[PDB]
Amino acid sequence: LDPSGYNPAKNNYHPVEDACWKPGQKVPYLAVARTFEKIEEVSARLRMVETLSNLLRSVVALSPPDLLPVLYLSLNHLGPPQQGLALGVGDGVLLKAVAQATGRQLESVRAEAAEKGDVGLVAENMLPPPPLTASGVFSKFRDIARLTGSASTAKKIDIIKGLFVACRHSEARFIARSLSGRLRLGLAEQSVLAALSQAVSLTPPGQEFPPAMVDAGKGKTAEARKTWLEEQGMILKQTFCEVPDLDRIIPVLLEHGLERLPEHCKLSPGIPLKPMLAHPTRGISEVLKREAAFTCEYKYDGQRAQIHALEGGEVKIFSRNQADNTGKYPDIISRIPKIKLPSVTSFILDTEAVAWDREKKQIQPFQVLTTRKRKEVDASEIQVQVCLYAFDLIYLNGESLVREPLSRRRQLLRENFVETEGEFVFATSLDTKDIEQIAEFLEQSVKDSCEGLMVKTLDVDATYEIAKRSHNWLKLKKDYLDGVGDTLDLVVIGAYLGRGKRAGRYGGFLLASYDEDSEELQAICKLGTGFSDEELEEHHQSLKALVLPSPRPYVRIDGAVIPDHWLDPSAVWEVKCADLSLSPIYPAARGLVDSDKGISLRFPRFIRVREDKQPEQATTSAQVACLYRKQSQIQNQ
DNA sequence: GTCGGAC
DNA sequence: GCTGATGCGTG
DNA sequence: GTCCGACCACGCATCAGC
Ligand SMILES: *OP(=O)(O)OC[C@H]1O[C@@H](n2cnc3c(N)ncnc32)[C@H](O)[C@@H]1O
Repeated sequence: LDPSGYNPAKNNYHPVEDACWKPGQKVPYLAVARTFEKIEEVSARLRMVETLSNLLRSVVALSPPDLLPVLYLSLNHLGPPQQGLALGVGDGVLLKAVAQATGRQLESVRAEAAEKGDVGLVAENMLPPPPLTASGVFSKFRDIARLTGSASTAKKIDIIKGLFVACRHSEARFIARSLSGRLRLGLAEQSVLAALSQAVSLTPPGQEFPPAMVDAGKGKTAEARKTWLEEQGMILKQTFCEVPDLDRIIPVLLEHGLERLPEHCKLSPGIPLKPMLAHPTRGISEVLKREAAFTCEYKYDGQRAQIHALEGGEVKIFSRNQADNTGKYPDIISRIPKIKLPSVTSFILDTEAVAWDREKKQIQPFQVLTTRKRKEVDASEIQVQVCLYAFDLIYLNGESLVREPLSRRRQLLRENFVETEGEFVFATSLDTKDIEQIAEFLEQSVKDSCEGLMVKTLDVDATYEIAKRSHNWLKLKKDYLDGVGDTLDLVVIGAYLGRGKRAGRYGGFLLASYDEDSEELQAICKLGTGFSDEELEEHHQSLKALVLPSPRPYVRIDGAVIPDHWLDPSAVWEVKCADLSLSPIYPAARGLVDSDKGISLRFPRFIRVREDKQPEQATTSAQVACLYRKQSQIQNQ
């Protein structure tokens, strides 16, 4: 009846009576908005999952076709990841559309959104148009993403304005948040799947209206219901790990049920799969705290690239995020015959694409690999060569190897694939358990221009079932242990207002090193992680009395982002980083290493405040240039 | 990519 | 046609 | 331990404004 008072977090929720729309009718967007309100209100993930599951139960019973758009709206996704749809709507475009919808000036909404750290609250504060539809709003989002070419931005603003003028109550909050990419719900992919599993299990799809069953957890005890939903949730999470595509799972799910889902949606070449991720470990003692045999392989500094070889012969390349990278690696497609034995007909490979110097026969840093083109690269115009480092086999000649331990996968990988030094090399492995040999292999990886070591079990918990544990592998880098990472002491010269969880305080900071020759502070990087919430409020207060309207004459930031609050240089912070990079924007140590480029920090994080040190006692630009030239990858050239 | 927080 | 701004996908 | 959302550098690809 009334969608304004819709409450999907009601005790003894009924998918039919407690709904706010009629069967066969389109799902209103206000129902989705009010649910986002209830989800954002609470903090327990188990409460969030059941609240959204109450939505999908009503959707799967009243409006089955609206399940797919509701799922994507809750994920703030536009579709399958290999399709590559992107909104192309920045903050400025959204704020410009907001100022045009609400009738304010751009400078009024730009300062208000930066002060609150959220565009949704700004967007909400004529004749009433028809109410917004969940599938209609999702279609408008996709219409925005598909607008390309000249004068397309003005066409995106028109659609965004068209949504905002039809919003009621809380709809403008979540449309603006979705368009900006910060839904800020506290509930993401993993909770959406678990809530989808709970919805199909409780209210099964495919029932002729009115559905004969609404709450299948009625004739169960509290213990058996939790075990039943957990078992039903793992079937969906595992199938989605091999097919992360809702456009494929939902239709099969709606016509064949959850129990029969793995029989139709199965891992196959051409369809990207979720890759195995790694868990950061402190030292080798934390590694040895895992009682089983493992292998230590180099951590190559490149990009994840899973190779898909089809039966007919077509080859597709997918990224860590299941994005299509086929047109980006034309040199890899041509090298497919030179890496497989003639008996190979189809395979899913797990490799790391690393930039390779053909003259010296040496690995190039990650910056060089990022200089390759993306959009429809011609095979001849490729300038930065790449060497593949395969470390896992997933699919081979029709048979899937997800249920096979890594020891078997490593055997069939080196057996059916042939090495080619400079283009296809297995990651150097070391299958021992001595703390002395392992500590030496880790130092050898850095000497061989690698980030560190990967640790993977060989038999005990060595499957590729990412749904059981998505961080089953361990990564051990030199900057994870204390006293070994490059520790720099830098000066805080500026601060940026925080957004989201950091709204009301500072989310980032601008750091600078001391150029002893120019008697000036040179910005080196920004800092936005490493401090606890208590420290971050302590910084926001201790530096609130240091704000300067103008920058000091001895501060140089060059192409860096102008800080929101200029800060009087006095605070000295200890910062840890994994590497030092040649920056195209930061002026720190410009001219000392490269004639035009400065130096910045890779993966910088806050450690602690240095009250003993003063700005002049901070890390000098000459020392920063010394650390860059003392890096193994730079010495190795 | 690193990281802290609430559960 | 060029250029600064910036979205976005890699890490 | 899981899940989530704060934040980082870098560089290709894109488009409003000129
Ligand atoms: O730090 P992180 O979680 O991104 O690490 C995981 C990624 O590291 C890359 N990588 C490099 N070398 C390897 C080996 N030998 N095994 C597995 N992964 C490896 C991958 O790109 C991975 O996603």
